[PDB]
Formats: sequence, C-alpha cells, structure tokens
Amino acid sequence: MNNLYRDLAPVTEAAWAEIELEAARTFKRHIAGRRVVDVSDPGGPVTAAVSTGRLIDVKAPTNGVIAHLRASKPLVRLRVPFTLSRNEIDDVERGSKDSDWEPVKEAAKKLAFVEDRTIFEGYSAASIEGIRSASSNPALTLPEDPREIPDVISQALSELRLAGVDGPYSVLLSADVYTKVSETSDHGYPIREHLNRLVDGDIIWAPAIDGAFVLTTRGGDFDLQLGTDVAIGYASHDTDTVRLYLQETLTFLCYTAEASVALSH
Amino acid sequence: MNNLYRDLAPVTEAAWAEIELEAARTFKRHIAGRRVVDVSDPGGPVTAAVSTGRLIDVKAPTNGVIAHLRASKPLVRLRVPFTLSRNEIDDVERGSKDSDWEPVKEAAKKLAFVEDRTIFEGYSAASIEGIRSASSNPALTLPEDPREIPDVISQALSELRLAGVDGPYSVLLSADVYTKVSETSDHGYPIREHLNRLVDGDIIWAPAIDGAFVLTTRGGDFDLQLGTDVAIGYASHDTDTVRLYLQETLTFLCYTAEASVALSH
Amino acid sequence: MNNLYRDLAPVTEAAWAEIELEAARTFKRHIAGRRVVDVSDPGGPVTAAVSTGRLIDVKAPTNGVIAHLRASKPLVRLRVPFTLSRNEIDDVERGSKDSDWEPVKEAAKKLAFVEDRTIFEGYSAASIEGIRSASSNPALTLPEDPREIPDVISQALSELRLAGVDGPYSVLLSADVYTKVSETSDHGYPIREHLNRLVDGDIIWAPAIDGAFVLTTRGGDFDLQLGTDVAIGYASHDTDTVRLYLQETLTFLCYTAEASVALSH
Repeated sequence: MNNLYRDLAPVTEAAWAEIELEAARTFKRHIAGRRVVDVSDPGGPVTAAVSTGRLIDVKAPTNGVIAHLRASKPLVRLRVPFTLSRNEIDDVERGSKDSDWEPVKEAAKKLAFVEDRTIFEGYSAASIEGIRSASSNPALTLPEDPREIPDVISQALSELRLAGVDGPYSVLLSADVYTKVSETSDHGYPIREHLNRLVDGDIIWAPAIDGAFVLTTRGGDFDLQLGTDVAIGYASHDTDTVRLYLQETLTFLCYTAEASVALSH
Repeated sequence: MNNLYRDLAPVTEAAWAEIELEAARTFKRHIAGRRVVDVSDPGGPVTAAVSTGRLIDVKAPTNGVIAHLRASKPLVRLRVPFTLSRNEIDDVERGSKDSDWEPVKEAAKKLAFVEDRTIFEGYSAASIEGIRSASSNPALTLPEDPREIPDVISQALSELRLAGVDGPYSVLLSADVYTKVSETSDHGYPIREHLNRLVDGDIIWAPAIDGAFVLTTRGGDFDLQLGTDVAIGYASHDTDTVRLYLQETLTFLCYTAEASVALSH
Repeated sequence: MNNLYRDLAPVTEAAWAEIELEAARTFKRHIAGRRVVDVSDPGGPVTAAVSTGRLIDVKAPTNGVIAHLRASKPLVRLRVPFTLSRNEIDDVERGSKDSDWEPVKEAAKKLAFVEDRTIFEGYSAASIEGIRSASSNPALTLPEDPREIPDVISQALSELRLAGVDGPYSVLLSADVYTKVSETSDHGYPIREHLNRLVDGDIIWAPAIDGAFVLTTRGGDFDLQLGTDVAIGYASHDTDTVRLYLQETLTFLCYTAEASVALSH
C-alpha cells in the first residue's frame, strides 16, 4: 500500500467510485488556473523542489574557494480533510443514488479555491509569488457599473499590447464580477458576451480570485509544477463516520512578468 | 565560420535556442509590414543592389558614343547591438526558465520598428521612399473622436476605388489609433470591429508607424527586397556580459503609387 | 557547447589530456571520503536539491487547510580557479613531458580538501552537518604517544559494538596522526600495521580531516549526492596565461548517527 492507506478505509468499491467521480467533477468545475497555465506532469512523491537555475553567494568555505548555493522552490502539500457518514457509504451498494457527498464537494471546492488563490494571489509562506504580485504591467481599477467593465478590460488589452506580447488572451473574472457581467444585459446580450467579443481566448469563471485577470495563453509564461495530483486518502474511522482527505502537492512559477494584467475593486 | 562569428560567443546551445526563440517571437509580433508587402527570398551576402531597369544620361565618353548608367537601389544593413548577462546565459543549462531576455526583446522590437518605419515612412539616406511619400492618393486627417474614425477610413476606401484598384484592402493603424479604436465601444463592439466590417482584409496593429494606412494586398505593388533576413551575431564579450547584435539587410520598393492612402493626425 | 566553454580555451588536445590526467590523479590520491561513503550517480546540471522526505509546519493558508513545506537539502557548487602558463601548454605538442602542472595539482588538492572537510567536518553555510557533528557516539581524545594510539582506537571499536553495528570498520587518520603512526615502530612494524590488525577494513590516509574517524562501511549510512562530478572549465585568457577552474556540485547526508566515532587532539 501507499500513504493514502486506501484499503484500510471502510469504503466499498462502488462508494469509492462515486466519491472519486464527485470529487473530480467538483474540482474541475471550480478550477480556472489549470485552463490558462502550463501544467507539468506529476514528478512523483519523492519530488521536493524545483530548480530555478539561479545561484546564491555564500561565505567562502576557505581561501580561494568560491561557493554558491543552488536556488530552488519548495513544493507545498495541501490537505483538506473531510468527514463522511458511514450510512451514506453503505447506501451505495444497496442501490442508492442520492448519497450525501456534500463533504466531498466542499472539500473539492476548498482545495480548488486554495490552488487557484495560490496561483493568482500567492502564498508567501510557501515562497510563491502570485500572478498579481509578479505582474509588471500596471494594475487597473474595475468600475462599479458593469456596463463600464468592457472599457477597462480593453485598457488591459492595451497594456499587453504595449508590453509586446502575442497569443490568445484570456479573461478570468471573480464570481462577483462574473455575476455582474452575466446578469446585466445590453441590446439582447449580457456584458459577458461583450467581453467575449474583445478576446480570441475565453471568458473564464474564476470564483476563488479577487478582481479580474487578463493574460496570454501562448505558453511558457506560467508554470504549475505538480509533485502529485489530487488524491483521496484515508485518515481514521469510527462506528458512524470515515475521516478522509483530499491532497495535492505543488508549486507555482511565473517566468514572464509582463504577460498579465491584474484588476481590483 | 561566417560574419556572425557565432561559435566564438560564450553562449551554450540551450541558451542559443532560447535567444533565437525570443528574438523571432518578439520580431514577428511587432512586424506589420511583411504581412502586406511582397517579401523576396534572401539574395545572399553578396547582393548589394536591386536593378530598377531605368537609365541615367551621362556625359558622352567620345563623339558618336551614347552612354547611360544603369539605375539601382542600394541595400542598407541595419544592426541593433544588445548586451546579455552571462549569469542569465549560464542559468539556462541549469534549468532556469525565467532568464532575462529583455535586451533580446528590446533589440527585436527596435529592429522591427526600424524596418516598419523604413517601409512606411522611408529612409532618405538609404534612398528609400516611404509608402506615405510615394502615395499619389490624397492624404487624410484622422479625427480626434474615435467614433469618427470609421468614417474617414471609408473615405480612404473611396480613394482606392477612385484610383481603379482591386484586391483585399487592409488597414494598418498606429499604436495610439489602435488603442483608441480598441478601447472605445459602440453597441457592444469596439470601433476596431467597425473597421473590420469595412474591409475584406485585416485590421493590423502597426506600433512603429504614425497615423494610419489603407492599402491593397493584391500583390505586385509593394516589394521588400532582402539580401539577408534577421540574424544574430557575436561582437565581443567580458567576464560579465556578451555583446551581440541583430542584423538584417534590405531595401524597399513601391511600384504602384496609387495603391495606398496615408492618414495623419 | 556547455558551461565549461572548453573549446574557447587556447589549450591543445594533448595539453588537455595531460591536464585531465594530472587533475584526476591528484584528486583520487587526496580523496578519502569517497572510499567509505555511498556515492550517487551524477544527477545532472538541473539538479538543485535532495529531498529528505520530512515536512515543515507552515502558517495555515486559510481556515481548515493544513499546509506543510517539503524539506530538502541544497547542493553547493564548489569552484577552485587556477592559472596555467601558456608556454607550458605550448610545450606539450612539441613533446615536452615535464610541463608545469603544479597549479592543476594545487587546485585538485584544494578541491579534494574542501570535499573531504565538508563530508567530515561539515559546511554550515551549505546546511551540511559533518560526520563528527552528526555522530551520536562519544568523542575520544587521541593520546600524545603514538604507541598509545591503537588502545584508544580499540575503545572506539568498542563504541560501535555498543551501538549495535555490523560491517567492515574503517579507520581514517589525519596526516599528522598518519605520519605519527607511520614513523613510530614497535617490534619490526610501524603502528599503522598495529591499527591494520584491529579492523577488517582499511587504514586510510585522510590529509584534510582533523583527528581520526572510525566507521562502518556496510553501506546505506553515509551518502554523498553529486549533481555533477569534478569538471575542468575555462574562465578567461591573456597572452601569457589561461585561467581555468575545477568545479563540482554536491551535498552530503548522514542517515545513521551511531555509525561513527570521531577523535580529536
């Protein structure tokens, strides 16, 4: 067995298939970051750091010796525990199709939110700079009126053009901004369609982020490094409940500072 | 070896591939001129002039002798030096993917700007007349209001129609004008889309030019002659930096005076 | 080419072969550490850190999220520059066999001394704990009289026996201690032979270390990780001299605290 200790969990095979399906579905729906960044293959469990290729000056060991430390970025392992009713698990073999997988959905939504907020806003404790912090283009303010959203977005499209950047540009919106441009309409279309006319990429719902992000998806600018992708593991169990977790280990690198514009309220 | 002296540069193979990729990418993005003019095959290093096929009267050598000089256009070699950190070059073999290629990008942007400004505004010292100067159609004034841009552009489309010209017409805009028609919107579309409806060619971002240019891309009207295309060459190096250059040799010919309209502010 | 920039050096092929032979020979003679520790295959230039498999508690990103940083050990790149006369280099093609390779020998001796002192005494700036510091067995004092050396060494052999350890034990001596037990004799043998009778391993000359070390060579206790093994690289040159360097990148790990005894004066 492995670190998931999956065979020790009192979960049947059919219940496991339903839990895997629910977690994978809810996660994909709430991920916006993997649609725009380069996603590496999983390195594996032993992978601990990503080389940046830079060098750090250290106090010379002896006379005439020049020493340099190799710089690297550590992976962070992110774990979201959740708790399942054993009655709901037992219902699945009897043929129930409405078993309560709400904790699985909440854990997948929380893991997806962490991953997206780590990619776009950073996680300083894990030495990850967000796309918002690593952007060299000027930051823009989103207006109160949703009918004035496409104007400011177009100004962001000016800045990537002034930065000398090609590629399909894509706009990612926070859930508040996505709702505002979805529910306001002008001439038989919502403002989301007006945003769709400005770019050759995609208007992407990004419920974890704040503000908005416009960026190129030409490739090679944004890199998500995975040691291991999302997995479900077993912690402990009692007569009534099974404690499990969702787990993934990653770091994020931004190679190109001028490939994005961040917007705030 | 050749005049690039490329093997003498202290640049690794992987670093060379990254520099070539960065320079080629940034150059294409900033070229507008090659999308509309006929571009010849590279003549080669020995190519020095392009025959125009005209004749120049010279003082008769002797009695009964009629002499004429063949007219030609000289090529100009354009060189943009740039300077790279050797630490950034050394980072590439160690696996860095964020090496500072800003000087390469600035050199490619500057070379592209020179080439486009030479094609459209001319370079008198190199005996190159620009498209703006060689146009026989009347010049138009671009209005201050971007909502009045498509009107004047349509008047330019009248002039090529009054000049008796067929073919897909294409509109090239300066970066100021492109930004103005991109960021102003009317009825759910930016003014750039309104320009796109007027022509069967393309709205082309041309950040080097001034004003705007409307012209036919039927072929055979505008000819860019290349002796050698863009190449990267090695000048000199020290402990910290490598001096290199971008280099291209060309001339530009406009055969058809009535195939274009220039616009100014 | 690579980071060594070897083809840029004004060094002939025969001179290169002599320099490689001299450096490799002098290095092996002065290495004691690789004879007793496990030496990994070279990871390669991109390798920057070694995973330890441990976890570091970090401030929770959000509520209900448990985060942990993966622990790792950075590699250190160690570079010893040296300077060669170009006349000595030119002598080699003419058939000289006494070309002055003293700087190569001094650079190889200095690199070997650094590597051995890093393995056995540590390099705190590179986060490397030495075998002396990581040993859990008690430290012993070497006596002034060399005839009393084998007694104390035998007490060290008691401690590894009290630590519950098997395997061929090996004794490494500093150059002072090796000279003292080599030059003092008892009953027709030097004291080095008396040390040789106590162990089934080897009396190893270790000129870089202080004191003495007794340890098991059963395997899996001491691990030297190499990104890249010893290589010769080219820095710069003038009319008279060529500046080159010896370079290696490594870290050292001690997995088993009770597998060694350190001795001091």
